[PDB]
Amino acid sequence: IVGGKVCPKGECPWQVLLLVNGAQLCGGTLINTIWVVSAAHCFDKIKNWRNLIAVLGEHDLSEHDGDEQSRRVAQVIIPSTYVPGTTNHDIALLRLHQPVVLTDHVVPLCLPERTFSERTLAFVRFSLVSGWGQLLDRGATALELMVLNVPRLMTQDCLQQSRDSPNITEYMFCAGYSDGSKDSCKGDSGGPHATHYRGTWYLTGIVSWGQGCATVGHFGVYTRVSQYIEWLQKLMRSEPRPGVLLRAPFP
Amino acid sequence: ICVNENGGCEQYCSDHTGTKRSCRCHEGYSLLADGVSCTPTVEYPCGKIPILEKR
Ligand SMILES: CCc1cc2ccc1CCOC(=O)Nc1ccc(S(=O)(=O)C(C)C)c(c1)CN(C)C(=O)[C@@H]2Nc1cccc(C(N)=O)c1
Ligand SMILES: [Ca+2]
Repeated sequence: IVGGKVCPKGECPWQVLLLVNGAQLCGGTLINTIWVVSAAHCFDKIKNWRNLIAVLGEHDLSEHDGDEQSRRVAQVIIPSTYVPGTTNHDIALLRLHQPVVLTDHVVPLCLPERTFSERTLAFVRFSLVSGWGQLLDRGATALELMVLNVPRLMTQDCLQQSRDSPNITEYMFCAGYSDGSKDSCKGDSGGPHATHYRGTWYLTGIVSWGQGCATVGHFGVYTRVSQYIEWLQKLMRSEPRPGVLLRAPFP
Repeated sequence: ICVNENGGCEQYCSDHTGTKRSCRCHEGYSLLADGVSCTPTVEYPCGKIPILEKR
């Protein structure tokens, strides 16, 4: 996160840290006790599928304070329409091997209903984006969880307000600033774009891509989660399958 | 009704045959008798921050 602040401990309780061989991989969002939503592009370079760990209740990477909960990722579910190395359909659904225990530091984010997300949440201007990604373009990553408030743009304004450029599809949305001061970065990939509505927070976006970290004339691109509610809900009701990676039909 | 101001609902809104509207809540919440408000039924409802809720 570029130009944000340290999220006070326990204030982003749905933030997931994804690890591969103990190394920082991506972020994610806890949506109940066994399910995490992240970005499909996070798993493009994975070979060691059995070494994927999800950490809940994490805040400071240099210290263990006892609030962290680690779980093996039993399954990674990606849409059939997602193509590795590209931008579209950038969402992954992760099944944890064992449920996390809900505490003051570990709480799911509400996965909203599609209608509510499209007709109400899409019109809330500001939302929170978070992660332990880079603090600057070509800089070091954060030791403490960072948070940034970003404004959402109508896809027409994203196109006219921006300076080999990939398209913005109906499965994406722009959020952020064009002045190069505030942004989500590659190390924040998979993390939540969370929207507040009448005292409750909801999952509206996933940290997906951009044209360089906090680049002038460019906005952050987030997966449009409202397009996947039904796909996500159907999969959460399905029986686990042998193998870690599962490609599931989309729609 | 749902398209405008969320049909007055705090959370989910369903339109019915006529100008009938039912508000609904996410799991871990129950609808109050006002028919619009949602109250938690569990210790850790989704989308709520315990350290802020206990302040
Ligand atoms: C949607 C995919 C994407 C992702 C991004 C850039 C371009 C593209 C489209 C082209 O496809 C790829 O490059 N795929 C790809 C696959 C694996 C990895 S990875 O490193 O293996 C993984 C573990 C994150 C990376 C990329 C690393 N990487 C550059 C990124 O993750 C980067 N993410 C990002 C997120 C938020 C803001 C900004 C921003 N403001 O620039 C950048
Ligand atoms: Ca820690």
